[PDB]
Amino acid sequence: ENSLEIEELARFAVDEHNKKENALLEFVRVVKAKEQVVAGTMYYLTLEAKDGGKKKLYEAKVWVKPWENFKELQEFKPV
Repeated sequence: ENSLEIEELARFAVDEHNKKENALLEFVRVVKAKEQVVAGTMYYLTLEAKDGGKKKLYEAKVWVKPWENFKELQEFKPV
């Protein structure tokens, strides 16, 4: 259920960014996603989130190891 997983990872990206940078972006939706095999899976996401009420676009890179309870935000930045 790829798109179901993709949305979860995009929400995770926003949550992790918020926790890491003391921010409060509000996830809206995923708009682009690339899923690439590496050691584990690498996700290149484009998503919309609200920053103080204004919708903005962001790119995120998320690393997942599905054989264990592991997920990790590598990069998160405005488009």
